[PDB]
Amino acid sequence: ATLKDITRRLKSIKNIQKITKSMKMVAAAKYARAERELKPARVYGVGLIIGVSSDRGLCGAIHSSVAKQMKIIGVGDKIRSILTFKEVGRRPPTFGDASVIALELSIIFNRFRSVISYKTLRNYQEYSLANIIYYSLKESTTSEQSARMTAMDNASKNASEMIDKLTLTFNRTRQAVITKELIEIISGAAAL
Amino acid sequence: NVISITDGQIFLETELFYKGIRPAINVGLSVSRVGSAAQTRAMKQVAGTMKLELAQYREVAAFAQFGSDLDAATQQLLSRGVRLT
Amino acid sequence: DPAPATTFAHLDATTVLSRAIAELGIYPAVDPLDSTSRIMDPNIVGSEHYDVARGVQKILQDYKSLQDIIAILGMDELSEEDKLTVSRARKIQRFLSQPFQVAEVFTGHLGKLVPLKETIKGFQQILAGEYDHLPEQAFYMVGPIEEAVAKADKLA
Amino acid sequence: DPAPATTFAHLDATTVLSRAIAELGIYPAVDPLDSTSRIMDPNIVGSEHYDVARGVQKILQDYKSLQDIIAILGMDELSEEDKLTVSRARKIQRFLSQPFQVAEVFTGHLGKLVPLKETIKGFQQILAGEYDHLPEQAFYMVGPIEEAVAKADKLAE
Amino acid sequence: DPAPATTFAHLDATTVLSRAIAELGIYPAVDPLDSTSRIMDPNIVGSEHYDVARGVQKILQDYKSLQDIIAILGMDELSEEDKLTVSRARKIQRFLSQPFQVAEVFTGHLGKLVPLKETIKGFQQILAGEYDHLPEQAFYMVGPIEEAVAKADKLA
Repeated sequence: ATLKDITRRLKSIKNIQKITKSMKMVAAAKYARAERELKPARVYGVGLIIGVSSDRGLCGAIHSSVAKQMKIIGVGDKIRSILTFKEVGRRPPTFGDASVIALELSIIFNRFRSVISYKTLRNYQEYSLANIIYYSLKESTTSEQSARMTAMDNASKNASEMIDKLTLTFNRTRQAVITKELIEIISGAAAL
Repeated sequence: NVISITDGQIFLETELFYKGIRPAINVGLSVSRVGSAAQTRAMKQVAGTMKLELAQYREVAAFAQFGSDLDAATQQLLSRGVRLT
Repeated sequence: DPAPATTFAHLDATTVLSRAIAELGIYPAVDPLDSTSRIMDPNIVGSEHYDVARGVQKILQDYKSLQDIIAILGMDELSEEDKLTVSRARKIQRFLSQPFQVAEVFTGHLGKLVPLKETIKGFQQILAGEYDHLPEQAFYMVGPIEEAVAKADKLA
Repeated sequence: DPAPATTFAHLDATTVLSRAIAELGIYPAVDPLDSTSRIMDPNIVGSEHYDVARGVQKILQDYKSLQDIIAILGMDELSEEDKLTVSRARKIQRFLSQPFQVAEVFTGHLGKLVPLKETIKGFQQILAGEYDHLPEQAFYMVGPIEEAVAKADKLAE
Repeated sequence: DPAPATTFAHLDATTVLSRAIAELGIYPAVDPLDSTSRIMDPNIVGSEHYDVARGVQKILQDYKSLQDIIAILGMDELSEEDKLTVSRARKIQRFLSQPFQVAEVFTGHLGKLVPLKETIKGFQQILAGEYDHLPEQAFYMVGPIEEAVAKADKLA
């Protein structure tokens, strides 16, 4: 309720708004490449717990949504810490990445519906195993980068509304300080 | 009062000062209404380019410490911008 | 304002109504954290009443302190323990609403009067986690806890 | 306030104390970004004192400008260099604290007097990365930089 | 603030000159969505004047929505409906520019004073699609729509 406060709060939230908007678009571009890359990887996909998420947060309930269906391999930095591979989600998952994962050896992952929706011989077995690792992996970042895009959209809009509301409060306080300061001067002058 | 009376203002800021921007001139807010009419041709040339490149920098300056996967075009704005600064 | 501020010292109990709470449809619009009473003492009200009251206020204050993060980032960024206090707190908030006989035209619900024992029991049970399965909206505009449970079943 | 505001121009050096800083246990509660001196010039104190002073203030201003953002978006979203200045700034904020002889009744610590050269060197060193491996708390409420290395060992268990 | 607030009670319109628009080279640099009129009402101006202006507004507002989906997916992933409004909107933006007589010295172009019925007609037809075959920069710094035809021929 001080002009001093309000100005600080306003400074941070204007930058948050700017960040979350850039992050929104970074994810929008990554979801773009990921949804198109999902086509030759879904029909391809048609033919111990594995937890598939990633390293990065701020994507709503991606990481916690699999960690709940979890309770043992955890692919993604975030899955090990909330409950085993680092540096995922950031760069799009190659079939090569899926092989690096299977070499170290139910599968739980997020399956992409839309931008807004998601739900949680011995030479032949190795290729069909890596075919699942890859499939879960391609499905996952589509769901993560969609979610992060959406969540960062919401945070940006929420910051924007809070900015509007704090600016209003700022000006109301600003006007009252002038008026109160003046009324003090007048009352003193008048009392003489 | 003095802001409306004058032809322009050089705005200094504490925060620019401690960040190392000395002199601490807010180049986005500062204005001279005379502008170009008071610049030599040689300054006018390069200053015009600097102004634009700094304005375009300011738009993006918060993606600086939160920018891993920015397009090369905007890494260029960031870079030209910190350098001109 | 000088007028209300000076009045506080003259009262044994204060019921502070909030526009913010009213605009959420909580009636009566009592601020649970700004209303106090000189007899809220375990030696006067007994320790069960005292303890449940203090527990409600704690969860509500806990929820209030999480609300900065909720506003920007939303529910999803909270830990599982904080999601729980949020959902219990929101249930408590609604359970504090009540249909008044005098306000039947505005609520569209029949008025309720709740015996003190049923008031203590209801909130004691919510706090203890006995109704984490029921949805929020079931606790809105009811008398005793039984009505919120019946309301829960009706919501199929 | 008219009174303090009118006093500033009568001074050659100012030390500004802050309740927000005292509140944290940082004593003396001096604002490193609102205290100034007429002699804070490289031609007077030398370019080494000056460059360190200005470097300390830069890392504190940068941290100050990060604080509220990471307080919401999280520490993880920072680059491995943005969070380097976060760890360093927090050490520097702690190394500016100091137990006063005259304040023993309040700190429970023996008072320290720190020579200029040692002050400069201490901060030079944290700025240069020399103690990225020590914990934040080791820098809290000590005199010279050796007392912080001492303290770090004492903390280990 | 009392001063602007007291002034606004007397205002029938605003003309908002914008630096963003100026830097895009659209003279005059009037913000076409930010400027308003109280008499922009079918009961005061044409029922045809009103719907052309509302139609211009909606398309310029709709062009703004699509501007996030451009620097992400490129101006090709758009539907045929969505490509059409971009092409028409940009021609409208440029058609809102005007060479002024008062700036014949500094520029070199000849000044234009467009009649009201011709302004209404021009825009009505870019919306209709009666100029979709024409290039985008045919509509820039012209007066009436008749010079959009003359300028599109001189570029062949």
